[PDB]
Amino acid sequence: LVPVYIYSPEYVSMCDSLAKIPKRASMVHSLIEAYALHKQMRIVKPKVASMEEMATFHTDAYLQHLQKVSQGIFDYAAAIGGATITAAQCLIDGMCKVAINWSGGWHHAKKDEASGFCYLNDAVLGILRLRRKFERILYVDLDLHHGDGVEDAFSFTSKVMTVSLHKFSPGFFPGTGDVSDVGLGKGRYYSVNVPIQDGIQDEKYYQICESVLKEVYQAFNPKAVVLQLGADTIAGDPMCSFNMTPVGIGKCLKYILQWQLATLILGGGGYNLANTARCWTYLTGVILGKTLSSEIPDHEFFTAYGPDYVLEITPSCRPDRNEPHRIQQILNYIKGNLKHVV
Ligand SMILES: N[C@H](Cc1ccc(Cl)cc1Cl)C(=O)N1Cc2ccccc2C1
Ligand SMILES: [K+]
Ligand SMILES: [K+]
Ligand SMILES: [Zn+2]
Repeated sequence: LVPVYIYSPEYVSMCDSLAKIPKRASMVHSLIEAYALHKQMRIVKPKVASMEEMATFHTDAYLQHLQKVSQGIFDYAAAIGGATITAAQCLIDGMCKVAINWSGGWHHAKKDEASGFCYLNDAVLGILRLRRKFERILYVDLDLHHGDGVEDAFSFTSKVMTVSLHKFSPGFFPGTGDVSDVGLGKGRYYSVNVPIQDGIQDEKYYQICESVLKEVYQAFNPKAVVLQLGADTIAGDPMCSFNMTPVGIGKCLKYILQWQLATLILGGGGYNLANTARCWTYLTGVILGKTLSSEIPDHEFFTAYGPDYVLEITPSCRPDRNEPHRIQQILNYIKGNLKHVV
């Protein structure tokens, strides 16, 4: 029951050519490899998503339209979606308790519309596969942006709960995800949104996070978990909003791991290439429970980590815009919503 690591050379080489994240996949992979972490996980080759497999969420019209424009993104969408289905497949066959796909987590993609640079929602696809064996699924999103695509996917049902800790502020994409957003139908109060401001740091973040995941856990009682960990909340990132480091995110990760539920792990945003590699390696270490060394081990992209070549990331000098009073308002409101969840 060792963690499954969704990798093949062809999967990495492909993701390598994605837009604003060039070669990121191989940076992540080879840095992980450079910490000998691969040697501790079951390597599983990602299987390409079939047409029907994607159409489990996206319309045939959009899926066909995606072929046309990518005349390409469609093969991108097909690879990544398949990778996440594959990881979710491994969890259901029970060959692992943890399955990793760092190239997944494209949370903005809608049923028949692309947005937020997401042309296929692999998170949704994986949540659907898991449903084959797991009754209730908890989707937890810690990316910098609201996970509206995954939220929409399931917003009407109570069998899948989404919880999203994101930056919520005017002008900021997607402009949704206030605490007042709780879903609809039988699935009302089964969407959870945690609006957060700029400059927030590891400690305050993990307190807010743990606080909510404890309530949601008792209230929902999941059999599976899907965790998007977009690195675009880490200090130094071009998004320039939160003030987080991997230590804080790993604390949220480790907390969740305690549950020992089947857990599909996904990546996400993160336009700071070396920082994003630093983060998911650290986290991949957290999953393995093996503390890594502060010194980046020489490997193909060693120079990308200069000048100091360490794994730890430093917070920038900026204000924490989150007032303790507003945070408790947000939480108490969330706590109100959870009185309805059973
Ligand atoms: N998380 C979103 C979408 C995303 C982008 C790149 C990668 Cl590698 C993964 C994901 Cl899942 C995001 O980072 N956005 C940045 C941005 C800037 C302006 C408007 C929308 C978005 C979405
Ligand atoms: K989020
Ligand atoms: K829901
Ligand atoms: Zn993002």
